[PDB]
Amino acid sequence: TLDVFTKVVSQADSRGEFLSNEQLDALANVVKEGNKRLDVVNRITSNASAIVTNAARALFEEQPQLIAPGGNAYTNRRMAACLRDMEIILRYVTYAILAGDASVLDDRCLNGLRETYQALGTPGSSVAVGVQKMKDAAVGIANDPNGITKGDCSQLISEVASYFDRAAAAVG
Amino acid sequence: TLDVFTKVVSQADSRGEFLSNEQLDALANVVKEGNKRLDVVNRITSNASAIVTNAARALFEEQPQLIAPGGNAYTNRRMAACLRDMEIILRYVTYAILAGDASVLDDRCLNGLRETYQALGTPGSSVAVGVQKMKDAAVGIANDPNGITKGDCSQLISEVASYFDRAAAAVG
Amino acid sequence: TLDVFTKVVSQADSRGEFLSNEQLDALANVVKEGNKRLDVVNRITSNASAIVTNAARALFEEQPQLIAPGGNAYTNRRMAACLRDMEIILRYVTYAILAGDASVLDDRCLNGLRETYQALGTPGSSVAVGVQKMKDAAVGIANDPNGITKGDCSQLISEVASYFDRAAAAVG
Amino acid sequence: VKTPITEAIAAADTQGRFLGNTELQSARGRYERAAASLEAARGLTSNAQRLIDGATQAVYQKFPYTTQTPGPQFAADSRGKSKCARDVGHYLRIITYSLVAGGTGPLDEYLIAGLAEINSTFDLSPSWYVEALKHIKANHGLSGQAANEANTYIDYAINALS
Amino acid sequence: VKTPITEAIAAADTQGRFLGNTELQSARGRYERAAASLEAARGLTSNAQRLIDGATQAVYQKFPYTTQTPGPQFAADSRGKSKCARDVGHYLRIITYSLVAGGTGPLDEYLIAGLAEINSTFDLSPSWYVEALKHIKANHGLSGQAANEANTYIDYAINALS
Amino acid sequence: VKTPITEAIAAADTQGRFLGNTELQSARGRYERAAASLEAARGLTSNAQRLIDGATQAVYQKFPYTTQTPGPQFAADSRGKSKCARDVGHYLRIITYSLVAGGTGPLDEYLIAGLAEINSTFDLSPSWYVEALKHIKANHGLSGQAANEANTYIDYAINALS
Amino acid sequence: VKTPITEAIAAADTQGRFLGNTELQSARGRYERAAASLEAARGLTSNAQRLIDGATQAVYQKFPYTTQTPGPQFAADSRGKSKCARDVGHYLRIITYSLVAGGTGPLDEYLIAGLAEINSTFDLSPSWYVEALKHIKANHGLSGQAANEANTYIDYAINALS
Amino acid sequence: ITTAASRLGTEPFSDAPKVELRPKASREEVESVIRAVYRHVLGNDYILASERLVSAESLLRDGNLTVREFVRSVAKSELYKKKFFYNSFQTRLIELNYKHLLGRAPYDESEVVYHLDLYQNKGYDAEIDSYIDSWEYQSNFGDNVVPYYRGFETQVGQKTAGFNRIFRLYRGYANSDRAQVEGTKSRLARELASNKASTIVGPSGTNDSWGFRASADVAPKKNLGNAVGEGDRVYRLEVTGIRSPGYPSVRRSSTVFIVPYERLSDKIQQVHKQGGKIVSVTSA
Ligand SMILES: *[C@H](C)[C@H]1/C(=C/c2[nH]c(/C=C3N=C(/C=C4\NC(=O)C(CC)=C4C)C(C)=C\3CCC(=O)O)c(CCC(=O)O)c2C)NC(=O)[C@@H]1C
Ligand SMILES: *[C@H](C)[C@H]1/C(=C/c2[nH]c(/C=C3N=C(/C=C4\NC(=O)C(CC)=C4C)C(C)=C\3CCC(=O)O)c(CCC(=O)O)c2C)NC(=O)[C@@H]1C
Ligand SMILES: CCC1=C(C)/C(=C/C2=NC(=C\c3[nH]c(/C=C4\NC(=O)[C@H](C)[C@H]4CC)c(C)c3CCC(=O)O)/C(CCC(=O)O)=C2C)NC1=O
Ligand SMILES: CCC1=C(C)/C(=C/C2=NC(=C\c3[nH]c(/C=C4\NC(=O)[C@H](C)[C@H]4CC)c(C)c3CCC(=O)O)/C(CCC(=O)O)=C2C)NC1=O
Ligand SMILES: CCC1=C(C)/C(=C/C2=NC(=C\c3[nH]c(/C=C4\NC(=O)[C@H](C)[C@H]4CC)c(C)c3CCC(=O)O)/C(CCC(=O)O)=C2C)NC1=O
Ligand SMILES: CCC1=C(C)/C(=C/C2=NC(=C\c3[nH]c(/C=C4\NC(=O)[C@H](C)[C@H]4CC)c(C)c3CCC(=O)O)/C(CCC(=O)O)=C2C)NC1=O
Ligand SMILES: CCC1=C(C)/C(=C/C2=NC(=C\c3[nH]c(/C=C4\NC(=O)[C@H](C)[C@H]4CC)c(C)c3CCC(=O)O)/C(CCC(=O)O)=C2C)NC1=O
Ligand SMILES: CCC1=C(C)/C(=C/C2=NC(=C\c3[nH]c(/C=C4\NC(=O)[C@H](C)[C@H]4CC)c(C)c3CCC(=O)O)/C(CCC(=O)O)=C2C)NC1=O
Ligand SMILES: CCC1=C(C)/C(=C/C2=NC(=C\c3[nH]c(/C=C4\NC(=O)[C@H](C)[C@H]4CC)c(C)c3CCC(=O)O)/C(CCC(=O)O)=C2C)NC1=O
Ligand SMILES: CCC1=C(C)/C(=C/C2=NC(=C\c3[nH]c(/C=C4\NC(=O)[C@H](C)[C@H]4CC)c(C)c3CCC(=O)O)/C(CCC(=O)O)=C2C)NC1=O
Ligand SMILES: CCC1=C(C)/C(=C/C2=NC(=C\c3[nH]c(/C=C4\NC(=O)[C@H](C)[C@H]4CC)c(C)c3CCC(=O)O)/C(CCC(=O)O)=C2C)NC1=O
Ligand SMILES: CCC1=C(C)/C(=C/C2=NC(=C\c3[nH]c(/C=C4\NC(=O)[C@H](C)[C@H]4CC)c(C)c3CCC(=O)O)/C(CCC(=O)O)=C2C)NC1=O
Repeated sequence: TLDVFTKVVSQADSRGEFLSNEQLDALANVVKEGNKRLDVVNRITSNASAIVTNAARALFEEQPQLIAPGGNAYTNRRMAACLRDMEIILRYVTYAILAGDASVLDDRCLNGLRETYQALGTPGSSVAVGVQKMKDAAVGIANDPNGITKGDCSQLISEVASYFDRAAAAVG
Repeated sequence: TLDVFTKVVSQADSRGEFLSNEQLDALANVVKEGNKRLDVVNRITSNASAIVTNAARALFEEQPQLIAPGGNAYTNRRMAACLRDMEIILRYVTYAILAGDASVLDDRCLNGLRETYQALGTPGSSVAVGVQKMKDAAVGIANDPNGITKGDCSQLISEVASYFDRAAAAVG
Repeated sequence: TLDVFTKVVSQADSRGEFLSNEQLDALANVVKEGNKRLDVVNRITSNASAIVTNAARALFEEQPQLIAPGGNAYTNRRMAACLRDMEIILRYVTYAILAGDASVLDDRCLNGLRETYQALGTPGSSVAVGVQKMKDAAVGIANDPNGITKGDCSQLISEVASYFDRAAAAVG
Repeated sequence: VKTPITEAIAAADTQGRFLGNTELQSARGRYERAAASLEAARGLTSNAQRLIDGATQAVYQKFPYTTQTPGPQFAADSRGKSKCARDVGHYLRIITYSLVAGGTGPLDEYLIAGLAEINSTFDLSPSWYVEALKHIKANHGLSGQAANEANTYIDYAINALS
Repeated sequence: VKTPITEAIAAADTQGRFLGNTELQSARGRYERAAASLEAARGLTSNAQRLIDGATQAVYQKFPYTTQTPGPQFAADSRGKSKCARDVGHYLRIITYSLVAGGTGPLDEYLIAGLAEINSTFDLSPSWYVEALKHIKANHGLSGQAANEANTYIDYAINALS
Repeated sequence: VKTPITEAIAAADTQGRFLGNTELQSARGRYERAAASLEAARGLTSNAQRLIDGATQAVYQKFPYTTQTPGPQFAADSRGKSKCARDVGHYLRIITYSLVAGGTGPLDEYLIAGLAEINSTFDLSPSWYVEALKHIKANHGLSGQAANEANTYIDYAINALS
Repeated sequence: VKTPITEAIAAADTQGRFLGNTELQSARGRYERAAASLEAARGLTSNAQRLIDGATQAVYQKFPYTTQTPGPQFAADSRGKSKCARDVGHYLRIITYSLVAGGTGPLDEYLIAGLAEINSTFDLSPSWYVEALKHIKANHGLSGQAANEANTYIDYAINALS
Repeated sequence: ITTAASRLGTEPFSDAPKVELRPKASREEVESVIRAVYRHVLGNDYILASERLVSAESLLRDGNLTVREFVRSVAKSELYKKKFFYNSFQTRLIELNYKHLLGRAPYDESEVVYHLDLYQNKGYDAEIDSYIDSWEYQSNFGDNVVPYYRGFETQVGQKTAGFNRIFRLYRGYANSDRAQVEGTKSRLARELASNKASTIVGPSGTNDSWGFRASADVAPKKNLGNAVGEGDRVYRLEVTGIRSPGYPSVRRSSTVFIVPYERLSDKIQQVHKQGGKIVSVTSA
C-alpha cells in the first residue's frame, strides 16, 4: 500500500539522499489538487451500485451467451458472484484514485486475476469489456458539473482512465 | 535429532543385527572424551554474545556496502535480523557439538538457508564470510588453556571446524 | 514446579538475605540421599501398570456396586477413564518424589479433583479408597531388597507415604 | 528418537536459547551412566543365542495350547516357530539399542508405537511376550549396577504391552 | 508504512467496504497539514550541514568521555567520528521523510523498529542520541505553526529511544 | 523456574508419560554437580562483603564520570552510592541462588527477564554492570573445577546484558 | 459506532501505541468538516415536516398500486399510511445523526445492518425507499459546499438498499 | 514420517510436544506458549520488541483469556496484516489462514468460495472469526492448546491432495513463507480449481534440487501415446534447473519430459550432461 508521497519517499530512500526541492514543489501541487481528488472519489462511491447494474446490462446484452445456458455466468450463483465482483474492481480502483498510486491496485486486484481464470474457465476477454464499460461511465459521472464549482481536472481524470486501462489490459 | 549413539543404533537397525564389539569399543571412547565435549560446549555459550558482536564488526568493515544505504542490512530492523540470526548459526552449531552429530544442524539451520535467500535478496557471500569469521574465533576461544587442566583435543576441535565449514559451504 | 532446592531459594528470596550455612549443610545431605531417591522412583514406574490393575481389582471387589449397572464406573468407557485417572495420580506422585516437593502434586493433580466431582457425580470417597490401596503397595514395592545393596530409607519412604496421604485427604 | 542428550537439545530449541548449565548437566548424567550400561549391553550380545532359545521354549511351556491350536497366529506349523524366534530375536535388538542409546528412544520409535495397534488385528496376545521377557528378566545373568540398568528397559517394555 | 491516507485505506479494507465519508475526511486532514509541514521540511533540508555539525559537537561536550575512552563503540578514533556524522546524518533524513509523508510511517519502518534491539548488542547508549536530538529541537530555527509540526517527530523519536 | 530436575519433569509432563530412564539420568547429572557447586556457593557467601566493595570501587575507577555527573541515574550523591551497593549486592544473591539451584532458573526468573527492558527507561548503561561482574570474575578467589562451574553463571549474566 | 475520531482511536489501539501524528491529523479533518456539516444538519431539522410529507406523497405517485393493493405490507389502510410517515420519519433522523457524527456510524449501526435482511421477510421492496430518498435528494433545499456533505449520506443509504 | 522426515525437513514437527496451558499460572510455561503461538502463526518470522504485543500478553496471564481468544487477537492485529495481508492476494490469504489458524492446506476449492462471500458481507475481521469458530479447530485444538501443523498425519477425513498442498505451503522449518520466490501470489490458486495435486518438492541440501514449481502450460501427467518404445511402461521425468547451451538450445528450463521405457536409461544420461537435476519420474 503506497501513496504518491511514499512513492517519493521509497524512491528517495534508495538513493539515500535528502528530499530535493522540486520534489517538494511537486508534492505541494498535490496538496493544491488534493481537494479535487476528494471531489472525484466521493462521486464514484455515491454512484457505485448504479454503475454496477448499468454496466452489467450492457455486458449481458452484447454477449448474450453468458446468461444463456451453458454459459459461464448462467446460474444465479455464478451470476451473483460475477455481479458482486464488479464492485471489487471499483473497490480497488477508487482506492487507487484516493491513493494517487497504482500499488494498491496491483497487488490485490491485478496480481492474480489473469492467473485465476485458467483454472476457473471464465473468459478473460469478457471481463475486460465489463471493466471497459465501467470506464466510460465512471469518467462521465465525474465529468459533468451539477451543483459543484467549475474547475479543470482533465490532468486528474486521465489518471482514472489510466487506472481502468491498467485494470483492463492486465487480464485480457 | 540424532546422537553419535543413535547414529550407530539406526545404522545397526537397518542391517538388523546385534551391536558388534568394536562399535561398543568405539562408543566407550566417546564416554572417555565425553568430559572434553562439555569443556568445549560450555566455553562457546559463555562467549556467545561476545563473538556475535566481534564477528559482526569484522564483517561490516570488510563489506562496507551492507550498512551503507541501499544495502541489504542497512536499516535498523534488518540489521537486527542479521544480528539476531548470527546466534542461530551458533545455536545450532553448539547443539551439534554436544550431540556429536550433524543431523540436528542439517534439518533446522541448513535445510533452507540456501533456499530462503533468493526470495529475500540477501547475498550469499555475506553469510559465508560471517560464519567463517565465527569459526576462526570459536576455535581460538576453545583452544587456549587458562585455568583448565591441559589435555589434547585436536581430534575433537576439528569436528567443530568441520561443523562451521558444513554450515558455510551449504549456503554460499 | 518447585524443587527442594528452589523451595529454599524462593524462601531465601523473600527474606532477601544470602543462603545460610546450615541450609547448605541440609542440601548437602540431599545430595547424599540423591541416589536413594533414584532407587525409589525407578522402582515405581517399572511396576506402574502392574500396580494400576492390582489396585483396581481390590477396589472393584470391595465396592461391587461400581461395575454393577447404574454405577458410576459401569460402562466400558467410564471404566476406561477411571483406570487412566489412577495412573495420573501415580504420574504426579512420582513427579513429586523425584522433585522431593509437593508443589507439582498440588497445582495439577490436587487443585481441582475435589472440585470436579460435584459436577461429575463420581464418588469422592470411592476414589480416595482406590488411591489408598496404591499406597500400601507402592511402599511395599520399594521396601523389599532383591538384588540391590541394603540401605536405610525409612526417612525417605515416609515422604512417599505422605504424598499419597496428601493426595487422598484432599479429595475425600 | 529420544536421548537425554537430545532431550536437552530439543528443550533448549523451543525456548530459542543457548545451551546453558541446565541442559549441560543432563549430558554428563548420560555419560557416566553409559559405563554401567555398555557392559550391560555386552552381557546381552554375548548371550544372544541363549536367551532367544530360552524365552521361546519358556513361552511354549507356559502356554501349551499355542503349539497345538491350528492357525497362522499360533506356532503349530514350522513357519510359526520360525516366526517365533524372529519376534523375540527382534525384541533383544531394541533392548540392546535402548541400553546403548541410554534412553527409551528406540523402544518408542521401533517397538511400542502401534504395538497395541497391531495386536488387536493379528490376535497376538501381548501376554505371550510378557512371559517371554520375564524369562529374559530372570535369566539374563547380568549382575551389579549394570544389571539394574538392563532391568528397567525390560520392565518398560512390559508396561507398554499392558 | 503508515500514512493517514493509507490508514484510511487499510481500515476500510478489513471491513471490505467502499471509501465512505469516514475514511474520506482523514484525507483532507493530511492534505492541509502538508502546507504547514512541507516548508517545515524545507527548513531542515536547507540547514542540513548546520545541524549534523551542531548535534555531533553537542554530544561530545555533553559526554566528554566518549572522545577519550578506547573502544570501537566510542568516538576516540577518526572512523568513530566518521560514523558519528553518519548516524545523526541518518536521523535527519527520516525526520524529513516522516514530515513529508505526514505520518510516523518512515520513523516506524526505518528507524525505531529494532532500535532498542541493536543498542543492547553494540552497547550504544540511547541517551547519546537523546541529547543529539535535543540540540536539533532547540537549534532547528523553524518558527510558527510549521515548527510545531517539525517538533513532534523529534519528540516521537525521543520516546522511542526511551 | 528452571532446574534440570524440573526440566526432566516438565518434559515428561507434555508427553503425558511416566519418568523413564531418559528423565531419570538428568537427575544424577544435577546431583553430583552440586558437590562441585555447593562449595562454589560457599566461596561467594563467605566473601560477600569483599566483592560488593570490590566491584563498586572497580566501576568508579573504570567510569570516572559516574561519580561526578549530576543526575539520579548516576552516583554523584550519597543515595546513588547507597543504591550502588544495593544493585551489585542484589547480583551476588542470584548467582549464589543459581549456583545452588544448579540451573539458570533464578537468573531467568529474577534478574534477566525485563532487564533490557528497564535499562532503556532509567538510562542505566548495561556496560556498568559488565565491568562490575568482570571484577567478580577475576577476584572471587575460588579454585579448582568447582570454581570453573560458577564462572559460567557470571558469563551467562554478561551475555544477557549484551 | 464509526467516527473518524474513533477510527483514529481503534486503529491505534490494535497496534498498542500512543496517538501519534498519524491519528491526530484524522481529528482536524473531522473538526473543520463539521462547520460545513452542522448547518447541513440545520437545513434538515428546520425542514422536517416538509420532507416526510414530500417523500411520502412522492412514493404514492411513483407507485400508484401501493395505495390500492390489499395487504398489511402496503398502504391501503390508514395504519399503513401511519406506518408510512413513521418509516421515512425514521430515515431523516439517522441522516441528521450521521451528518452530526460526521461518519457513517449511525447509518451502519441503526439503519443498514440487517436492512436487506428484514425486507426479504416483510416483502417491503427497497425501491420504495429509493424513490423516497431521491425526492429528499432533490428537494432538501440546501445549497453550497455544506449541501454536498448532506448529499453523500443520502447516496450512501441508496447503495446500501441496492 | 521418519527417514522421509529427515529429507522433507519435517522431523521437528513429527515429534513436537503440545504446549497446552495448564490452568495454574507460571511465567515460564506462559513464556514458552507465547513463542509457540508466534512461531506457527507468523511462520517463523521474528518478532522484535516493538512487535511484541506486550498488551496482548497481560490479558493472557489472567485466567479468563484462552490461547484461542489470543490467536484471534494476534491475527486481527495490524502487525500480522502488515506482513501477510497487505502484501498479498485475497485468495492467497484464504489459503494462508488455513495454514496458520487451522494447520492444514485447503482441501477443496469450494471451501474457498464460502470465505469470499463471507469476507465481502462481513469483513476480514469476521473472516478470521470463522476460521477459529470451526468444528475442525475445536476438535483437534482446545482452548488452551496452540495450533500446530496437522498436515502430516492422517487427521481422518483429509484428502491426500491436501497432503501435498501442505508441502507447497512452507519450504522447511527454516522458511518465512514471505521468503518463497513466489511470495505475493497464491501458489495453490491454480491447483485448487484445476483439482490436480502437483509434485512434492522437498527443501534444500537434503534434496539436491529445490527449484521446481509447476509451470503454466506443462506436460500432462498421464499420457496416451505409446511413445516409440516397443513396450508400454511410459515414465514422466521432470528436470529442475537446466543451464546447458544457451539462447536457442534452452528456451525454457525446468521442462517436463515424457520418455518411454527402453530409452529411459540413455535419457537420464542426457539430462545430467545438460547439468539438470531431476525432481521426479512417475509411471503413468
Ligand atoms: C465477471 C465479469 C465474470 C465472471 C466472474 C466470476 N468469477 C467467478 C469465480 C472467482 N472469482 C474470483 C475473483 C477474485 N478473487 C479475489 O480474491 C479478488 C480480489 C479481491 C477477485 C477479483 C475467484 C478467486 C473465483 C474462484 C471462486 C470464488 O468465488 O471464491 C465466478 C464463479 C465461477 C465458478 O463458480 O466456477 C464468476 C461467475 N465470470 C463470468 O462469467 C464473467 C465473465
Ligand atoms: C536480468 C535483469 C536478470 C538476470 C537474468 C538472467 N537470466 C539468465 C538465464 C536465462 N534467462 C532465460 C530467459 C528466457 N528464455 C526464454 O525462452 C524466455 C522467454 C522469451 C526467457 C525470458 C533463460 C531461458 C535462461 C537460461 C540460461 C541462458 O542464458 O541460456 C541468467 C543466467 C543464469 C545462469 O545460471 O547462468 C541470468 C543472470 N539475472 C540477474 O541477476 C538480473 C536481475
Ligand atoms: C437457471 C436459473 C436462473 C434463473 C431463473 C435466472 C433469472 C434472472 N433473471 C434476471 C433478470 C430478469 N428477470 C426478468 C423476469 C421477470 N421480470 C418481470 O418483469 C416478470 C415479472 C418476470 C418474469 C415472469 C426480467 C424482465 C429481467 C431483466 C430485468 C433487468 O434487466 O433489470 C437476472 C439478472 C440479469 C440476467 O442475467 O438476465 C437473473 C440472474 N438466472 C438463473 O441463473
Ligand atoms: C472529503 C470531503 C470534501 C470534499 C468532497 C471536498 C470537495 C471540494 N471540492 C472543491 C473544489 C472543486 N472541486 C472541483 C471538481 C470538479 N469540477 C468539475 O467541473 C469536474 C468535473 C470535477 C472534477 C472531476 C472543482 C473544479 C473545484 C474548484 C475549486 C478547487 O480547485 O478546489 C472544494 C474547495 C472548497 C469548497 O468547495 O468549499 C471542496 C470543499 N472538500 C472536502 O473537504
Ligand atoms: C583447551 C583444550 C582442552 C580442553 C577442552 C580440556 C578439557 C578438559 N576438561 C577436563 C576435565 C573436566 N571437565 C569437566 C566439565 C564438565 N563436566 C560436567 O558435568 C559439566 C556439565 C561440565 C562443565 C560445565 C569436568 C567435570 C571435568 C573433570 C576433571 C576436571 O576437574 O578437570 C580435563 C581434565 C584432563 C583430561 O580430561 O584429560 C580436560 C583435558 N583440556 C584441554 O587441554
Ligand atoms: C455393558 C457392556 C460391558 C461388558 C461386556 C464389560 C466387561 C468387562 N469384563 C471385565 C472382566 C472379566 N470378564 C470376564 C469374562 C471372561 N473372561 C473369561 O475368562 C471368559 C473367557 C470370558 C467370559 C466368556 C472375567 C472372568 C472377568 C474378571 C477378570 C478379572 O477380574 O481380571 C471387565 C473389567 C473388570 C470388571 O468391572 O468386572 C469389564 C469392564 N464391561 C462393560 O461395561
Ligand atoms: C492429571 C490430573 C488430571 C485428572 C486426574 C483428570 C481427570 C478427569 N476425569 C474425568 C472423568 C471421569 N473420571 C472418572 C473416574 C472414576 N470413576 C469412578 O467411579 C472411580 C472412583 C474413578 C476411577 C478410579 C469417571 C467415571 C469419569 C467420567 C464421568 C462421566 O463423564 O460421566 C474428566 C472428564 C473429561 C475427560 O476425561 O477427558 C477429566 C478431565 N484430569 C486431569 O487433568
Ligand atoms: C529396599 C530399600 C533400599 C533401597 C531403596 C536401596 C537403594 C539403594 N540404591 C543404591 C545405589 C544405587 N542406586 C542407583 C540407581 C540409579 N542411578 C541412576 O542414575 C539411575 C537412573 C538409577 C537406576 C534406574 C545407583 C546408580 C546406585 C549406585 C550404587 C550402587 O551401585 O548400588 C544403594 C547403595 C547403598 C546406599 O545407597 O547406601 C542403596 C541403599 N537400598 C535399600 O536397602
Ligand atoms: C522390529 C520389532 C518388531 C517385532 C518383534 C514385530 C512382530 C510381528 N509379529 C507378527 C506376527 C507373528 N508373530 C509370530 C510370533 C509368535 N507367534 C507364535 O506363535 C509364537 C508364540 C511367537 C514367537 C515366539 C508369528 C508366528 C506370526 C505370524 C502370525 C500370523 O501371520 O497371523 C506381526 C504381524 C505380521 C507380520 O508382519 O509378520 C508383527 C508386526 N514387528 C516388529 O516391527
Ligand atoms: C538509518 C537509521 C540507522 C542508524 C542511525 C543506525 C546506527 C548504527 N550505528 C552503529 C554504530 C556506531 N554508531 C556510532 C555513533 C556514535 N557513537 C559514539 O561514540 C557517538 C556518541 C555516537 C554518534 C553521535 C559509532 C562511533 C559506531 C561504531 C561503533 C562500533 O563499531 O562498535 C550501528 C552498528 C554498526 C554499523 O553498521 O555501523 C548501527 C546499526 N543504523 C541505522 O540503520
Ligand atoms: C430507524 C430506521 C428504521 C426503518 C426505516 C424501519 C422500517 C420498518 N418498517 C416496517 C414495516 C412497514 N413499513 C411500511 C412502509 C411502507 N410500506 C408501504 O406500503 C410503503 C410502500 C412503504 C412506505 C413508503 C409499512 C406500511 C409497514 C407495516 C407493514 C406490516 O405491518 O406488515 C418494519 C417491520 C415492522 C415494524 O416495526 O413496524 C420495520 C422494521 N425500521 C427501522 O428501524
Ligand atoms: C535457526 C533456523 C533459522 C534460520 C537460519 C532463520 C533465518 C532467517 N533469516 C531471515 C531473515 C533475514 N536474514 C538476514 C541475514 C543477513 N542479511 C544480510 O545481508 C547479511 C549478510 C546476513 C546476516 C550476516 C536478514 C538481513 C534477514 C531479514 C531480511 C529482511 O527483513 O528483508 C528469515 C526470514 C524471517 C525474518 O527475517 O523474520 C529467516 C527464517 N530462521 C530460523 O528459524
